[PDB]
Amino acid sequence: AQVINTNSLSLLTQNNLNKSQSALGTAIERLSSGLRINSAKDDAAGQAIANRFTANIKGLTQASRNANDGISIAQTTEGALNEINNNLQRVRELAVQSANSTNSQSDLDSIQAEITQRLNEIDRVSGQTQFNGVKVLAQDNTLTIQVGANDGETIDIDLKQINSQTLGLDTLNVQQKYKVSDTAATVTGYADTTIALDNSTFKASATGLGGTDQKIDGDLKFDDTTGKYYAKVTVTGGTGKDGYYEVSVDKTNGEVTLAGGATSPLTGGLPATATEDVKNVQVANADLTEAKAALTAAGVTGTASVVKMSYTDNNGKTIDGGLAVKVGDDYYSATQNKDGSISINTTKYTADDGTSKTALNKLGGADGKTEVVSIGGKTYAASKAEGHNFKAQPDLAEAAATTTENPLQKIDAALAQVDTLRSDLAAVQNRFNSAITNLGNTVNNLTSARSRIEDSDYATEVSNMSRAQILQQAGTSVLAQANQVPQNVLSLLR
Repeated sequence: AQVINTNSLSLLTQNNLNKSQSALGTAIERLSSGLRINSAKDDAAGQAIANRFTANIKGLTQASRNANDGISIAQTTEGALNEINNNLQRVRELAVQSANSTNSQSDLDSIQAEITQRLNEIDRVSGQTQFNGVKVLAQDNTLTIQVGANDGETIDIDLKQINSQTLGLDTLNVQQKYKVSDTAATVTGYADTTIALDNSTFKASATGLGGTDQKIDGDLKFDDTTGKYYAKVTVTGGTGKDGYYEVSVDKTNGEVTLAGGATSPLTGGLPATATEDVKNVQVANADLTEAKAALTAAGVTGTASVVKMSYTDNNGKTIDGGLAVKVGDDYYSATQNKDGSISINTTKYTADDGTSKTALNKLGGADGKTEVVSIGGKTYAASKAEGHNFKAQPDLAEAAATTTENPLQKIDAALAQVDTLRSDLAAVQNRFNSAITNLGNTVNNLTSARSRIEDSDYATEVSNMSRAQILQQAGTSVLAQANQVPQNVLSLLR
């Protein structure tokens, strides 16, 4: 007998209902996550896009940061410029004062001194102000700021290299040259050189003394008044050949030799003046060993001379200066060393076309005493060439020579350039904000849009699921009782 199936059949619909009980399960699943490709969202692709739109907002939060960064850049750059503008504005005033014939050259030099700091600070700002590494004022560059979610939908900012060169104010000078004069400065002193002394040759010429051995004891006494060399000679066996004798020095190598061939010792022995116990040869600084050597290096043909400088101004006042190695007409800024030697001053910059080089420092410039230096084919100033790596920062301008014509005109021009650029940066701040208000406006709708699509239980929805839980709960519960009955009835056959 198979009653099992007949009843089971009836129980099978019950099971179908258990499948409906299973629906409740899927329903419970719903309440967990939300919308899925299970039965609710067939258009997975559509919603995939939605998630992606949210994702786009994710990229847009980051874009908000980016654009923000852009804005920060605008304010930082515009900020840097505010400083430059102030500086320039300061210049204008100086330019106005310069046009007053009452101001002496000196006064003009003071004005210029300020103007120089001005231009210098400017340059400092130019290649030193930055934002996250990027030197904002260092070069022209159109920063494309990504604000859209697609190619082409961007907002670009404009960066421009501002500096005394581009601004064409690098050579803004309002000085007037002085009248240079010179006086022959006969410096009095001696300096030791590296020339070694070869005392071995002495006995070779001192044979004129006789005995067994003629040798100098210790060191030779240089005489700083006649350049003569003297020495103590202990001639063994030389009746009365003991004392001091004069010795010749072969300047070319140091060989020392019996001077004048004196047979008898000097009346007095050693002249007091001969105090310099030398180990190496003394040189008459007057010959400018060093000075001339350097000049030769540079290809200077003109003979050199030591002169003291004197500058005259429009009011007959004459101010004295340092030492200067005159060559025909050119004046080099030299200095006297500790012992008396005279050495030319040098710049000591860094590279011109590779390798480290050094040039001498001449006197000149817009005033007449500015230290100018010749590097390559340009004449720079001592200061500006000082440790300036020409390989990293090539393009530079030469020293100011003449008065700038139409100062005020050029000055305004420079500022015109500044503001015209500034307006852009600023403009972008508002375009950026617009984009923010644009996207921002969309964001609110978007969140909503997708929220109306994605299924979730808050108020209107939850109610349906709550009732569903208890309802269904009674489904399984009640069906359990309704199920007990049939299973019992079956075995009533008595």
